[PDB]
Amino acid sequence: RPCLVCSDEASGCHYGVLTCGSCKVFFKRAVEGQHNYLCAGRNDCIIDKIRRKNCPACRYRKCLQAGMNLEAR
Amino acid sequence: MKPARPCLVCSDEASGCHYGVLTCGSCKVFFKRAVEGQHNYLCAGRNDCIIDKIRRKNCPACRYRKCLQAGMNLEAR
DNA sequence: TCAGAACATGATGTTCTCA
DNA sequence: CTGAGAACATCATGTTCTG
Ligand SMILES: [Zn+2]
Ligand SMILES: [Zn+2]
Ligand SMILES: [Zn+2]
Ligand SMILES: [Zn+2]
Repeated sequence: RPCLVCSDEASGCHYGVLTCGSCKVFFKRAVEGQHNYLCAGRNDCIIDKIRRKNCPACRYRKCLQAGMNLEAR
Repeated sequence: MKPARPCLVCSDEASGCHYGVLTCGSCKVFFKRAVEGQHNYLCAGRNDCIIDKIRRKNCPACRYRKCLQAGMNLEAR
């Protein structure tokens, strides 16, 4: 489906998996970024176009479960 | 030290009744901010999200419910 | 075809008015 | 010594523009 991460309209395979424009950046900034993403549920959040801004911990955990690589070095 | 009573909404050390109940400076502006502008938030979970000082940004759909449950209101005239 | 500058914003806290 | 509302100054995600 479009964005095997947020179900929004994907722009094309990004970092290895089909994603929207947003998802691209999120996963770039998440990875190269000092963070402490903490979920406020049970690590099972729904993630769509709208519901995505909500939980970063799960969304990133999604930009990890479904391939999405930065690739070594 | 520095524990001046937890926000009835989130948990952060609040500061004086705001819009009806003990809330932080954060929650104060949120509840004023959540009512005026168009919002219609969407909870990304099972409508029971923790709203402590950290995760309070995560789900404003629940924090609002928390405000509406702590009886927050603009009072009126 | 896809990267990431880069320009959009958006959302949020913490002051600092004031009465 | 209140308890509100600017308006700051801060982040966080989204869009277009660039190779
Ligand atoms: Zn996406
Ligand atoms: Zn989550
Ligand atoms: Zn609070
Ligand atoms: Zn929620």
